Amino acid sequence: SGAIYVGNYRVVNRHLATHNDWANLVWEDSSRDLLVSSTTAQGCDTIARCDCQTGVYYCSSRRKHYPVSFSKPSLIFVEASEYYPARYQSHLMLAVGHSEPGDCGGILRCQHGVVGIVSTGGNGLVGFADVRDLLWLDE
Ligand SMILES: CSc1ccc(Br)cc1CC(=O)N1CC[C@H](C(N)=O)C1
Ligand SMILES: [Zn+2]
Repeated sequence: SGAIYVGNYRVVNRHLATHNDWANLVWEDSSRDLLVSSTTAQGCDTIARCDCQTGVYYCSSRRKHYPVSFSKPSLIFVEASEYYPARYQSHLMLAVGHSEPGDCGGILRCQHGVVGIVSTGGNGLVGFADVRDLLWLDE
């Protein structure tokens, strides 16, 4: 689990959104596994606006933050799970690292701020849903 809190927005994995996030929906995209809902309180996360390919992510299944190299956002085939059938997920970045289903939501950060959140994984890989292209999160 986990979320990004920027301005009056809450960014979570779409598959983990609560009935309350859907009522306060701003934007969602099943193909990106992202949902953004409105908040009453102002958030303090800064979103990165960069092309960094190295960063640090939080892995809740290890209670550890790991430095990683990750690929640029791309369209990647993602195996079936209890939340989606087998499909291509867009704006996804992969890294070699540990992840379990409940790690989704953990933040990936570079020197510029938040890059994205854990969204996919398994077999020694971890995938992150990029948020750096969502320029509107800043206004
Ligand atoms: C970090 S996700 C993960 C990790 C290890 C294993 Br094995 C399997 C997973 C995959 C997983 O459960 N999902 C849920 C939905 C998500 C998606 N974005 O399609 C992928
Ligand atoms: Zn950066």
